[PDB]
Amino acid sequence: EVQLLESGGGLVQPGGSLRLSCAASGFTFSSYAMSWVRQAPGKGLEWVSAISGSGGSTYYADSVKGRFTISRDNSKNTLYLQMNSLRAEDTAVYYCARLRADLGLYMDLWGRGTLVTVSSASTKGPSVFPLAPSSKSTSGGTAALGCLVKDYFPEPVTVSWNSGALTSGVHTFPAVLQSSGLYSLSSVVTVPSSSLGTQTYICNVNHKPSNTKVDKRVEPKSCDKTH
Amino acid sequence: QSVLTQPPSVSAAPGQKVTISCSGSSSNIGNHYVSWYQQLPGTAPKLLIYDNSERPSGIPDRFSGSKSGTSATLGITGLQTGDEADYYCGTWDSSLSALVFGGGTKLTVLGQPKAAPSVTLFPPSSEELQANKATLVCLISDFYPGAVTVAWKADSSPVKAGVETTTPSKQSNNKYAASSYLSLTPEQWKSHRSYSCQVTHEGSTVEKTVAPTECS
Ligand SMILES: [Cl-]
Ligand SMILES: [Cl-]
Ligand SMILES: [Cl-]
Ligand SMILES: [Cl-]
Ligand SMILES: [Cl-]
Repeated sequence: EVQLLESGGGLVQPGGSLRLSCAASGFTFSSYAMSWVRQAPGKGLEWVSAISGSGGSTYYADSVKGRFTISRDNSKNTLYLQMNSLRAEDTAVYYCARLRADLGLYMDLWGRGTLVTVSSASTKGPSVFPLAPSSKSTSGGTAALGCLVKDYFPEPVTVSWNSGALTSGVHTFPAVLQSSGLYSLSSVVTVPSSSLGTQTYICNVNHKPSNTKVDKRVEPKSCDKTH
Repeated sequence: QSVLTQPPSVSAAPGQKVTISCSGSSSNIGNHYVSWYQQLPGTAPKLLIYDNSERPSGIPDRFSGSKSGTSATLGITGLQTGDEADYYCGTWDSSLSALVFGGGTKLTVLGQPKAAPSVTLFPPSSEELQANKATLVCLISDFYPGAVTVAWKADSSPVKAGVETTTPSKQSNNKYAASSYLSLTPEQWKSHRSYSCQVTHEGSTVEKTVAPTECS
């Protein structure tokens, strides 16, 4: 049956270059126009480029004109996207798609996608900042408190609380890639406000890629009258 | 963001019908054929509808499309949990000379009660300020369906730079959470009277506000 498979995805620095391939199988490749579409993580689809069956005609989104070059080799069933002058905003899953034009224009066959991360970063352990409970939460009932795990590379980090003794009410969020080229995530827990005088709350952050473990005590703020 | 306009979120119980609209202009939907793409969570998009109203092999007739004027509509009857996905409309735009997309619609097949989000907003920690950085952390919890829009305000003016927001994912209790970050310099943090995280969920906006000069 018909298939597309992208490769060449990975890490590249701002200003750098990377080439993606796509291999097609199960059809006459040269009979079809081809398309690249990208998706920044958690965002919408964005068309990048298209190429006629022969190669003699090429098309680009305004955002990539003069930086990206689409091409193909019909003898090797292979589509390429050469990306140059890469920017942080080019960070995305890149999908190859077969472009049909019999009646309307549409993409009837898609690859599985290849992630391209554009960052100047190298291995870096996290900084861990407290998310101290709101002074308006601490008078009674419950309070949210957390840790901000910031400026680390690569993924992942794991987070526990009180060395794994505290698991109820814990939520650790997915990481974002910041404009710095480094990852950040948060972990939050809800605790009894009454406990805040007397129980200690410690996030335990493990970053195996840098062999860094950080234990951060999270306490009520100085300005909080309750404490 | 995207050229075609779609609602961010649509939801209905299993067995119901929904429609997802796509709004454009003469140069896109007005003069050209509309396609629809289904993106199941963690998968590549797939073709659902082409030439306004045609179904590829393997797409059931529960799925239908129509176009009129500068709008298009995807219809889904007999909704089932396997239809839970992001849906994208697409067409050719002769004025941008580009294949264009809507911004995508998250279709939730309702399996639990609707719940308005809780919004917890942390100002920059004294420790981060002393490291010469400033991150506002907006934690958004206990909501369903799993679709929000986050807007940041500096005083009353919108802020678009320095914003990162996670895709909602499930908590232990089976409701959704999501996080948003606004990255400022300490200078920026101290030079406004307040900052707000606004979260739009279904028919509600919940906004929390913090102030550099106030114990949050
Ligand atoms: Cl063929
Ligand atoms: Cl064709
Ligand atoms: Cl678009
Ligand atoms: Cl709230
Ligand atoms: Cl504060």
